[PDB]
Amino acid sequence: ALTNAQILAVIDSWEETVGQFPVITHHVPLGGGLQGTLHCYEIPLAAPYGVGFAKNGPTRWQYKRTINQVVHRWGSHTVPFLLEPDNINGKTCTASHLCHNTRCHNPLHLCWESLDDNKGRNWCPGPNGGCVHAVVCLRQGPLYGPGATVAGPQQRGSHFVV
Amino acid sequence: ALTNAQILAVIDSWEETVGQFPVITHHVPLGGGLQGTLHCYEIPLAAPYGVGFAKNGPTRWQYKRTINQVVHRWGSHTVPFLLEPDNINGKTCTASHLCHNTRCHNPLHLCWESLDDNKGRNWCPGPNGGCVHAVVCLRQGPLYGPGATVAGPQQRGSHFVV
DNA sequence: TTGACTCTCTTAAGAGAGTCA
DNA sequence: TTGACTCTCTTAAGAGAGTCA
Ligand SMILES: [Mg+2]
Ligand SMILES: [Mg+2]
Ligand SMILES: [Zn+2]
Ligand SMILES: [Zn+2]
Ligand SMILES: [Zn+2]
Ligand SMILES: [Zn+2]
Repeated sequence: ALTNAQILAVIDSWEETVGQFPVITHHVPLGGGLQGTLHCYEIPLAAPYGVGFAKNGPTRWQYKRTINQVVHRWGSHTVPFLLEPDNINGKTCTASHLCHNTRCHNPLHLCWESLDDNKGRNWCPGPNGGCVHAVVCLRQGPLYGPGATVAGPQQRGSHFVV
Repeated sequence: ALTNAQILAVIDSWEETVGQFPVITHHVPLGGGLQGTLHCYEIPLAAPYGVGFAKNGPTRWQYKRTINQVVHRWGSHTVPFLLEPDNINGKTCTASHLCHNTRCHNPLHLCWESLDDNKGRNWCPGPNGGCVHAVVCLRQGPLYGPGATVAGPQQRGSHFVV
């Protein structure tokens, strides 16, 4: 809600509830042929999810609290960042999973960045493979690799140069 | 159905027409602090665009030919790949700009790959910076770099471990 | 047959808000 | 007040199809 105290109270209540989610150990590529372990705090697959939580999409949830007798609601991963600017260079800030695990609500696996920065982590070589993200990746992106391109650049005649 | 010969004729007329688009010289990062040059064949900003071409969106065009009284139409960047498979690993193939210049129709700047592979090139370090794409990038992706993350992983209490 | 417009759709990383009990 | 559902939206890489003369 409006006051800093009320916002801290929201974050604290969210942390307490999420802190009781099941802790799931995930072994992940780090890049450079190395592997690490992440501890994700995973929201349940079906109701009940936890106090204040409700599912608005297949992998979308919202956190809800009643403050000043009114309902205040946020995207479930946005709550750690309620005291942060909501935009950067005119682009909306988004909650961004460093563990690439949407059910995870561990705030140590979340950052707050443009949707472009968010997406780009999917292809990052990872913290041991050359990640240059200023807020460092926790793992190699799930889509990192050579790709599966069907056809490369080509011409039939002689009209073009690279 | 169009025969192989008719499809080749479509590709050839498309190449003829695109080859008359203005050729614009761009200096681009290759990764590793090196600079290179790309020569883009850029569709005009406004009508007329060239024989067979029409704009269906701000940065979307289509190519149209009428063959034996039947109107055929294709996405304007898909024509080089009409003799290729249209899907791979269960995913639709998409025209993918290696030059990241949507107006460019240079087929030496295009490849044919999944939308995920396509998107991921935006963050690639480039052919001189560590590109691992099997069909190699022509330049460092425009979004490569440290990013502009507003807030990193953080907790107010002690409920979580990474 | 052709040009120049019009409209909506897909994907996978993210969102806001309403209807009931 | 709290829970459990419903709906559509945003973005930036890509698409398909209709109307009229
Ligand atoms: Mg993400
Ligand atoms: Mg692209
Ligand atoms: Zn996690
Ligand atoms: Zn990274
Ligand atoms: Zn180009
Ligand atoms: Zn690459």
